[PDB]
Amino acid sequence: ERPTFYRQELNKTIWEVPERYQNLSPVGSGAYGSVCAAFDTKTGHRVAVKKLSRPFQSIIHAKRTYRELRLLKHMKHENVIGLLDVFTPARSLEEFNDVYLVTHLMGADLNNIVKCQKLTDDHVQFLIYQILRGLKYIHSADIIHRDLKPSNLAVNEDCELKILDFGLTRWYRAPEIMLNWMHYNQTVDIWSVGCIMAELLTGRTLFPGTDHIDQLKLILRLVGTPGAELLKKISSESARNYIQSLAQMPKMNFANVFIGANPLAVDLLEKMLVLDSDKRITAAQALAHAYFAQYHDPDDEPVADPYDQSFESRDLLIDEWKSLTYDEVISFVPPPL
Ligand SMILES: C[S@](=O)c1ccc(-c2nc(-c3ccc(F)cc3)c(-c3ccncc3)[nH]2)cc1
Ligand SMILES: [Mg+2]
Ligand SMILES: [Mg+2]
Ligand SMILES: [Mg+2]
Repeated sequence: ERPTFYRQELNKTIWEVPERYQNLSPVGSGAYGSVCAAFDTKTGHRVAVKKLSRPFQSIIHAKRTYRELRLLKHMKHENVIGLLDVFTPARSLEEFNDVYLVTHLMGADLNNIVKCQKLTDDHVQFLIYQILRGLKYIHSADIIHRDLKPSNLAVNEDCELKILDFGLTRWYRAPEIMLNWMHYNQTVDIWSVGCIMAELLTGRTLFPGTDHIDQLKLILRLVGTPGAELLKKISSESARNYIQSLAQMPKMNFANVFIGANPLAVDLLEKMLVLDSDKRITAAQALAHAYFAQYHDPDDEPVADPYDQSFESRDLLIDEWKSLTYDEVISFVPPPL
């Protein structure tokens, strides 16, 4: 059975949602799409409704629409955006051109944290803990975020944190994906967490590059130029030539860079901000670091069910992706409240 939909216009955007969703209010817009806060009369909960922008403009867009829905239908973890609902006003595949996603409303993100701020910076411990707990789950299913930044980490008034916009500026980007030295593994997201943790402790962007060249220069100033064992592993000759053409920079003492920060924080930052992705701490390892002694519980840091990413290698028409997306909308089952 299909519920009753109602139509309204907000910021030059048509919203057509089921009547259970009331008091739609814009909170966000951009390339990623448009988001309204609403009230869900069924649950009694405050929700965020996202309308995808131009979901089927190109094969690239249509495949991205499919990828987002598949990723969001998979995530069942306290520190990762979960789907309460997905719908289209469309009555059949033929007039399917709009997709709406629904999740629990989150008031803020890591750019604007005040309701969490305390003198001892014990809030940093809890926020990074929740990021690592979410990344452990995502990483266990072979999902890498790749673009983690403060604006992608949503925060409640309770200071509960969730990762969103995953599996899909340059300040938080790992050196190896900015260029493509050794390709990349899951630890590209641990680099980003390092940069975020650094920014929460100091109040400044760790590495605010103006371009890719300035960005790499700011990074090598802290971590130092690659050693013998790292140079050996760069398969790109363009990258390897550039690194070696620069003057040698030493690795700095982090204790002096992050002066007066918690020495357990400085030690974790040293394990996260290593050039060589093979020796960078993993999310599972970082959770067991003494910095998180108060929060860490090995029996409450769950892993994900296996995730079928075979679709990623497939080359289909806009209409094939659109039909595959329509099937995922129909087969959706909300979590048992
Ligand atoms: C990449 S840019 O920084 C960016 C920031 C936020 C979002 C963004 N996407 C969502 C969002 C909402 C509903 C969904 F079903 C899925 C995602 C939210 C959201 C969720 C809950 N409460 C408030 C806002 N924020 C997307 C892109
Ligand atoms: Mg890597
Ligand atoms: Mg900093
Ligand atoms: Mg891990």
